[PDB]
Amino acid sequence: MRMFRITACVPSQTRIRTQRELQNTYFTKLVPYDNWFREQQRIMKMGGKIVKVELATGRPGTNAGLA
Amino acid sequence: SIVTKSIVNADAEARYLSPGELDRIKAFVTGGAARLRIAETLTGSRETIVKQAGDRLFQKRPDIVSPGGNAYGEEMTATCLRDMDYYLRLVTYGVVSGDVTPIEEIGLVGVREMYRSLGTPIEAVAQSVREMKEVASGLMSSDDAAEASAYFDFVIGKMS
Amino acid sequence: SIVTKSIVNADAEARYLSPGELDRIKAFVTGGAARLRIAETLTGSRETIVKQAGDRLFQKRPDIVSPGGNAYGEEMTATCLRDMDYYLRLVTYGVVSGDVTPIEEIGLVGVREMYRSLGTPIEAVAQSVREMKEVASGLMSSDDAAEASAYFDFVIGKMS
Amino acid sequence: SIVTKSIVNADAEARYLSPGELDRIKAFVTGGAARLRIAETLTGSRETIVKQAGDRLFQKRPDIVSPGGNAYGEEMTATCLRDMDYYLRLVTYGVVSGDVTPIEEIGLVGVREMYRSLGTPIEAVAQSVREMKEVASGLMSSDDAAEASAYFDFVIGKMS
Amino acid sequence: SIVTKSIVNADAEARYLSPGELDRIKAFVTGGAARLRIAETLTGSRETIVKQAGDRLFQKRPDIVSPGGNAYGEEMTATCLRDMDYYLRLVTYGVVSGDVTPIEEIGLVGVREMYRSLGTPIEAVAQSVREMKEVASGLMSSDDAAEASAYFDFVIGKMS
Amino acid sequence: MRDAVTTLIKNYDLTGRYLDRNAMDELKAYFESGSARIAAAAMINANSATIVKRAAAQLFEEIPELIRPSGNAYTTRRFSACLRDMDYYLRYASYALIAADNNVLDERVLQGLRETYNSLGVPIGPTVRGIQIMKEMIEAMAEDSSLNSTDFIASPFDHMTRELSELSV
Amino acid sequence: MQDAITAVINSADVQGKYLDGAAMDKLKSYFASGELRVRAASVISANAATIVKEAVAKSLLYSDVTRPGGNMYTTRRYAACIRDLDYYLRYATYAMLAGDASILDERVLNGLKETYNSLGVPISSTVQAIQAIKEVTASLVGADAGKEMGVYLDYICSGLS
Amino acid sequence: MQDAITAVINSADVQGKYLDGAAMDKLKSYFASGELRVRAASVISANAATIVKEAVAKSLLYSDVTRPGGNMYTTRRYAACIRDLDYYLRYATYAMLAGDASILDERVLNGLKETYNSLGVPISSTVQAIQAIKEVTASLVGADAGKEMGVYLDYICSGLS
Amino acid sequence: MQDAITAVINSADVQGKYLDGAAMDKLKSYFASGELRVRAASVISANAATIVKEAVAKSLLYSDVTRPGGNMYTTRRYAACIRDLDYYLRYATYAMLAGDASILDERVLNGLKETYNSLGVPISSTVQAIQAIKEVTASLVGADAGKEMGVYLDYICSGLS
Amino acid sequence: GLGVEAQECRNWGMQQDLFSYSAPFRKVPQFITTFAQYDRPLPDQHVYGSGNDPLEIQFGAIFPKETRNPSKRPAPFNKDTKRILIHRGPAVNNQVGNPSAVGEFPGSLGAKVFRLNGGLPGAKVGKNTGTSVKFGESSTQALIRAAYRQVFGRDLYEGQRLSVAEIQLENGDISVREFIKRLAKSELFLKLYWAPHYVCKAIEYMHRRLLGRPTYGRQEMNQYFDIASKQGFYAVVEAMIDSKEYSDAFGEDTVPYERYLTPGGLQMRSARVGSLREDIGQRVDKEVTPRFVELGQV
Ligand SMILES: *[C@H](C)[C@H]1/C(=C/c2[nH]c(/C=C3N=C(/C=C4\NC(=O)C(CC)=C4C)C(C)=C\3CCC(=O)O)c(CCC(=O)O)c2C)NC(=O)[C@@H]1C
Ligand SMILES: *[C@H](C)[C@H]1/C(=C/c2[nH]c(/C=C3N=C(/C=C4\NC(=O)C(CC)=C4C)C(C)=C\3CCC(=O)O)c(CCC(=O)O)c2C)NC(=O)[C@@H]1C
Ligand SMILES: *[C@H](C)[C@H]1/C(=C/c2[nH]c(/C=C3N=C(/C=C4\NC(=O)C(CC)=C4C)C(C)=C\3CCC(=O)O)c(CCC(=O)O)c2C)NC(=O)[C@@H]1C
Ligand SMILES: *[C@H](C)[C@H]1/C(=C/c2[nH]c(/C=C3N=C(/C=C4\NC(=O)C(CC)=C4C)C(C)=C\3CCC(=O)O)c(CCC(=O)O)c2C)NC(=O)[C@@H]1C
Ligand SMILES: *[C@H](C)[C@H]1/C(=C/c2[nH]c(/C=C3N=C(/C=C4\NC(=O)C(CC)=C4C)C(C)=C\3CCC(=O)O)c(CCC(=O)O)c2C)NC(=O)[C@@H]1C
Ligand SMILES: *[C@H](C)[C@H]1/C(=C/c2[nH]c(/C=C3N=C(/C=C4\NC(=O)C(CC)=C4C)C(C)=C\3CCC(=O)O)c(CCC(=O)O)c2C)NC(=O)[C@@H]1C
Ligand SMILES: *[C@H](C)[C@H]1/C(=C/c2[nH]c(/C=C3N=C(/C=C4\NC(=O)C(CC)=C4C)C(C)=C\3CCC(=O)O)c(CCC(=O)O)c2C)NC(=O)[C@@H]1C
Ligand SMILES: *[C@H](C)[C@H]1/C(=C/c2[nH]c(/C=C3N=C(/C=C4\NC(=O)C(CC)=C4C)C(C)=C\3CCC(=O)O)c(CCC(=O)O)c2C)NC(=O)[C@@H]1C
Repeated sequence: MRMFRITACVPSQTRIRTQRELQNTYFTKLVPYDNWFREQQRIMKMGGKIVKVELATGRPGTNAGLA
Repeated sequence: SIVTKSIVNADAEARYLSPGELDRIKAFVTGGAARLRIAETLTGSRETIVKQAGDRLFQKRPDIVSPGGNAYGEEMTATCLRDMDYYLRLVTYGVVSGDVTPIEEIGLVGVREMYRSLGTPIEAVAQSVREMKEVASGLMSSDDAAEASAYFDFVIGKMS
Repeated sequence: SIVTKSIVNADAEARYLSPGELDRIKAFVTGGAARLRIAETLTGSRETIVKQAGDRLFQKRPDIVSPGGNAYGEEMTATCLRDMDYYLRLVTYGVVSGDVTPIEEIGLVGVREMYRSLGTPIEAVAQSVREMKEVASGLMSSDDAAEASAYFDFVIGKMS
Repeated sequence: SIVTKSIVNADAEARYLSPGELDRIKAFVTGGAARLRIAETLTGSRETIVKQAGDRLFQKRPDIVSPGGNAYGEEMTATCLRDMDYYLRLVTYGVVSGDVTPIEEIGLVGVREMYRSLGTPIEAVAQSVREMKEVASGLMSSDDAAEASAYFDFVIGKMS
Repeated sequence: SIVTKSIVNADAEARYLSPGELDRIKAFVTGGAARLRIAETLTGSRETIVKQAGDRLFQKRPDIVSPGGNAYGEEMTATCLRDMDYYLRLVTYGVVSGDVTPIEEIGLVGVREMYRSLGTPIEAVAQSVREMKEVASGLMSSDDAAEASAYFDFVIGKMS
Repeated sequence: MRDAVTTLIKNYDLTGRYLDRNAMDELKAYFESGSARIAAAAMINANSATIVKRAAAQLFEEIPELIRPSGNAYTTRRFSACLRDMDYYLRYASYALIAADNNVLDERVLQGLRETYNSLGVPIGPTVRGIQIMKEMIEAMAEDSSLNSTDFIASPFDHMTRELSELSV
Repeated sequence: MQDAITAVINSADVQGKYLDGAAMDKLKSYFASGELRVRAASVISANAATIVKEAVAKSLLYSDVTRPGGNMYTTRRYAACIRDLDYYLRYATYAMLAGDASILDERVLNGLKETYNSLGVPISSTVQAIQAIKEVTASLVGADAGKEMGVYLDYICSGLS
Repeated sequence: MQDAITAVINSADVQGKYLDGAAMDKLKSYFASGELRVRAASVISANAATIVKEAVAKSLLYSDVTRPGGNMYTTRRYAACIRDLDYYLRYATYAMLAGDASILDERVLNGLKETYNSLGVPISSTVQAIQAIKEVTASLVGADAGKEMGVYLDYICSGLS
Repeated sequence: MQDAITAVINSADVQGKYLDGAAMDKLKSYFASGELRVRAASVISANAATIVKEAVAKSLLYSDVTRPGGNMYTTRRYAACIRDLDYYLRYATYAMLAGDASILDERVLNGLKETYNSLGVPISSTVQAIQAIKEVTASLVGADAGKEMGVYLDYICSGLS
Repeated sequence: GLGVEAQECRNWGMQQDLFSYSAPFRKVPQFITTFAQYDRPLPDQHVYGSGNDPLEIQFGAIFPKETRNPSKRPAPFNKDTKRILIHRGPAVNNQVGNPSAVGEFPGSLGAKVFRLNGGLPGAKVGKNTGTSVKFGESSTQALIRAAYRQVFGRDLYEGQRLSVAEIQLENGDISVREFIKRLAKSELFLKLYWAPHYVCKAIEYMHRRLLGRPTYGRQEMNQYFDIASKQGFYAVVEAMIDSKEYSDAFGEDTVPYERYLTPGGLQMRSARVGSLREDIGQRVDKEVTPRFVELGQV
């Protein structure tokens, strides 16, 4: 199915983590199409900045055959 | 701010604002004038409160201003009164916003390890905030002192 | 009620009630006489608001009472007016409690599933409650009908 | 008491009680329940108020309890806490009576001469009463704290 | 202990213990004689460290044992020395186990909440444990002091 | 089965305390209310049959589907069972009015009532409607009669209504 | 949870009718008590920690409970006992504000006996701790609101029974 | 219930074959330990109340449980706890004489955990009481018979837990 | 969980004492046995699967358990039983290294009997498999370390039976 | 029975279950348990019944069966009835009273926490070919095995592992959250834990595996049950992973771990003969050498 390749940077705002936090601070990952809205809203209410998003798999305007 | 908190809760439940929260916005908007009155009283009496509370802190803990302490010297006492002024400015921001969120976001997270790295006694800064509370309550209106004392002892509980 | 909503929010935050929340509860228990006056006004005019609003709904959407409609017939019209009276009673409960939680725990959770099981047009029930709001604002004063219209508009927003 | 002052003011000019004195006595009677609540919470928390205020006094003024001081030693420290308990009891008497004349008649006439004979710093006794004011004002509502702090500040003014 | 840590990690990864963990466990087993020597020294001289470190603590911080302090009085001083004896016993437990796990589980989790509820200054308790560290380090051999100092300044870091 | 004095004794016994001034004040309040409680219970004994008949009549005219087909007051067997249940509610309400405690209602009425009514299909809404109808008519009759204190009468019926009732909100 | 207003609304809704005059009377009685409840809640919320401090000093300190071999000995267990007394004080404040013990039934007494029996928490010692909370709160707030708080604190004790 | 003899008979019967030599060694061990079991059961039946007395004195007396608010406050509940310990000791002697823990799982344990949960009985404290029973019994009777009793007492504790 | 060192420390902590002579003697005994425990654990971690293979060959294979109608019939159920024996041997090695059965009671025996009775797993056959593990382990490791492993394997047998 | 005489309204269901012929197969004493639970408040029990509580073991959703050895204990739990849960770590880190401590790691008191703390292999092209002992891959493979264990509490088999999801997480194409999402959405989980079980039983067990936490009560169970009715098991998995409590307790790099327990499960773990502390429910007498022994000592 169609997948989104995203790149984001989230800050810590409530506490100072004492462990290594690069992997969850600045990261790139593949999120599915049907889960990208909720994943995006989770990041966007968390307070991060999504610096990049692209459609990694599939093509735009896919009426049928998106699965 | 309670406006920010209500918007955060509404977006967390993914809905518009409930009428009880709208009435909370009504009450906050109504009380904002009195809260702003507290704000200009505090920023009109900011110099006297900071100076006399710092003097009372110096008489309470003479080892702070003594040689060998953190606040020995004119530049060190300047940094100490700058910290007092910054904390009182945060209390003015808090009585403006009606919430402890600006204090917690600007000057109250990681202050323990910050003053640990600076070598400053966090008990001494908490005592300084307590004396600023006492001077502000003496110099300032009493129900308004009960309003500002929530932010004051929130700072006390967070630092100590 | 507003007390239960404040207690639920403070319990979710694991804290006592805010002074602003306590001031809202004080304002609520002082305005208790006014809101129970709205309650006795609505119980006095229970059978007239539903009457005029059902007349306005039936002249606005005649497909409701047309053949083949969901509320076609005498007994289905009576059931529609009974649901209207149910929502008026829930608005009375909401303006008594000061919160939309007694409204939403009885008549707004699962209402879409219930009315799609019954085939009933949800937007037409929303228009019916709109007409109830206009009739109540007709035979009520200004600010108190705005107060009841807050809960009515919550019903409109959560239903439509 | 307020009743005593009103009767005395009527009797000095040899008339019955004026409508102003009747209104004052009516206000005294209506505020009697709140004054009784303030006196009740003071006499319920009488031990912790004296304990915390004595601790704050001895932290802020170590000279009175250091050797060479007036209250150095466990017996003199217990006597100082006994004096603080005496003045808290007089504050409760003044709160019940609605004015300051029991505190004046019992423990505020000749207090300067008594403490001068005792060798006790009267400004440090005033600091002790001020710490009692702060601790007691932290234990009540805002209006109750202001009402009790009125009698406390009367004791402050008579000592300093 | 390091044995319990290795078994916990192997259990968490659902595997037998790694041979690296095997030489660390047998190294702890062979080197435990020095640990038992340190524990024997501290157990034999346990009242000496407590008494000298309590005296040095009370000289460095006179406010906690002056009137108004948390530890003022003979019974409160005995309770403070009992707390120091408790922490020295926990230091012996950590030396015996080779790990900070018994110290953290018995007397470091919730210590801030406990001492905040008791009113005791946690920085002064940290100063007390630091004085115990200096007295024990001067009382034993250099390598033994370096071995016990890891547990001691773990307690210092958890309190501060 | 526990009345007010017994539950006060149990509450103090749990803490291992003697009877303080608050306990003696509660016992004094119970003992001064007891004459009015006895008069109210004698009134309950007086008009019991007529009040259960007219309360059932008011219930079945408010909700007429019970005495119709598919209702649960249809036959005379169902009718007599409903009258027996309502008489049971009035009898235990009289017991709770004498005891000044709803523990008798909990122990002997409410702890299986939802289970029995769901087992036999008996409605739980018209049941508490009839209980509240009994409460209103008894309170009106006590207001009509020479009863000085009538505030305690609503407490067992409202306890039955709340415990047997379903959590709408 | 249910307060007095929600209990009246629930009763009238299960009745199926609108609010009659008895509902008006109960609502006005709750609004009469509401200012005293709010004042008591504000005083308790201000003095939340000191009530727990005085209750622990009055009932649990310098005993076999806090001595070695006791269940309040280890400091994580001590801080847990402090947090439990904060739970009881905060939920009793909630019950006093609501005028009802429904929140105590749903959130406090729900499995608390099985929880404490699994943990080994001393039942009669925590009952005496809640009793000390009741005495300190009655001394700190007054006779009337202290009695009102003590009703729900005794409800918590009888649930622990 | 099943003793060791009925246990090995049913174990042979479920697979349907006759007694082998390895099954005969089970009877040899049981008839070796039978007179030790007889004398141990005689000693415990002689001193049945004494074990429970010293166990309650060792573990349960002067604890929280006898204090007001505890599970053993009233004399009726104390007598019920003594009755439960008499049950545990008598059924442990039954299981020790049988040489198989079938009577415990059949008549003591299969239904006791949820009964104690419904009553609010502290399972950890009664497990400690059974441990005190085991210690006093092992002191009274000996090492081998003491650990033989302790196997079934730990069986009762494991069924309760 | 806890080892022998943590058990001694917990006993001294609950008892409110420092490390006396008997506690140091127990620690010295554990430090004496630690080398043998490490060597036996390394031998078991080497020959982990061989113990289970020889145990199922000695006790379980070519029987009605393996045949249809038996609980270890399918390949899924066979892999389940092999994994269960792997877990039992690994946790017995954990208990042998620690010197205590606390990890056995915390992570294995909690609800294990109820689980096997719900699934229909043969308790006697599983016990015989653990005995087969015990003799194969004692043959492959040594005498004293084999006895030390057999103590905890018999603890698993007592907890499961 | 019912029609012979008037039936007392306090032993109704107990009498109904006793008059059936299946009464000698319920070995649980129903009457005394219900009479005691009448006086006492609501027990430590799932809101939908005693049978809806799994055993708190490492693997296997072991539920009580209503027919086999009947032990049903119904209790009238209402909607907003939170079950009191016991935190594995520090007691002050319980989220009921300390909701900001959801992300605090339970050091030395709770379960071991597995994270992507080390860098994934091949994250950068700084190691331009070669580099044979690129060291962090065994830690990542143990993290894969720990995620496997958390989703399915036991180690899997050869053909059952989701090697494509393993490779995507090892390369960094997905995170730990999406890896746990795909492991729970795999048809192996559907075959093992969703299909053979009652629907709310599977919801409760899946909540305990995916959050390390039993459900608080009827609100969360109603939410997941409505999602299971409307959209299905994949969407209940999606909602459980995308819940705010999941994101608060676990990051994008943290494998879930067992955070809270039922009191019955904690009693099963730490109420046996071993692993029971000496001061749990026992009077611990301070043992001392006798005073005459002390006087006779030199
Ligand atoms: C201090 C020298 C200067 C500086 C600091 C500064 N840091 C941050 C926040 C972050 N820092 C990091 C870096 C790391 N995370 C890791 O895990 C590692 C390796 C172990 C490193 C090096 C990250 C990721 C952040 C983001 C927050 C987080 O902790 O995840 C900030 C920003 C804080 C904010 O968002 O307000 C700042 C400002 N800036 C200066 O001026 C100092 C000279
Ligand atoms: C001494 C360095 C400081 C100090 C001490 C002080 N402590 C208390 C009271 C208590 N402290 C504890 C703490 C512990 N219990 C444990 O089991 C452990 C770890 C093994 C610790 C650390 C407890 C339980 C108490 C209560 C006493 C009791 O048994 O009930 C006091 C008394 C406070 C009071 O008002 O009673 C004091 C004075 N005070 C200082 O100033 C030093 C910094
Ligand atoms: C008078 C000549 C006639 C009459 C009138 C009447 N009936 C009622 C009310 C009831 N009638 C019944 C009867 C039945 N129940 C059954 O199961 C059967 C079939 C065998 C019958 C016939 C019952 C139970 C009632 C009470 C319930 C109700 O209100 O319907 C009234 C009303 C009394 C009142 O309002 O108080 C009247 C006036 N009944 C006759 O049998 C005559 C034909
Ligand atoms: C009348 C208000 C409503 C009504 C009643 C109704 N009840 C039954 C049957 C039973 N009711 C009970 C209840 C009790 N048993 C007790 O011991 C007590 C307290 C002392 C109570 C409240 C029981 C056990 C039964 C079953 C057998 C019996 O009657 O004792 C029926 C009969 C249903 C049937 O088909 O058999 C009816 C009709 N029904 C209504 O609609 C009114 C709301
Ligand atoms: C203090 C008066 C006594 C006491 C207390 C004690 N409590 C615990 C730990 C827990 N307490 C609870 C209880 C609740 N959880 C809730 O959500 C609510 C309602 C809001 C309550 C009442 C729980 C669940 C725990 C477990 C830890 C956790 O929070 O998850 C302990 C610790 C037990 C331990 O072994 O660490 C103690 C000691 N003990 C006493 O002796 C005092 C008499
Ligand atoms: C004094 C009149 C006689 C007597 C007393 C004595 N009693 C004990 C010990 C206990 N007694 C009880 C009994 C009760 N607990 C309750 O809660 C109630 C009802 C309210 C009763 C009657 C209990 C439980 C104990 C054990 C102590 C505990 O709390 O755990 C002793 C001590 C026996 C011992 O060996 O410890 C004594 C001596 N003895 C006499 O000679 C007087 C006639
Ligand atoms: C023959 C193609 C190969 C072979 C066979 C071989 N098998 C065994 C032993 C066993 N095989 C099984 C397998 C199953 N049992 C089932 O129920 C099912 C699914 C229906 C399967 C696949 C089992 C359980 C055994 C154990 C013995 C028993 O059944 O009781 C052996 C013996 C191993 C030994 O050393 O004893 C052998 C030799 N070996 C080959 O080389 C051929 C490739
Ligand atoms: C092997 C000696 C005998 C046997 C085994 C057998 N086991 C299973 C399946 C399961 N075993 C468990 C047990 C545990 N859960 C735990 O948490 C622990 C300790 C960490 C243990 C030991 C469970 C839960 C299962 C269920 C499936 C799962 O693995 O999650 C089976 C399969 C039964 C089935 O229906 O699938 C079998 C056959 N049975 C024998 O006959 C051997 C003698």
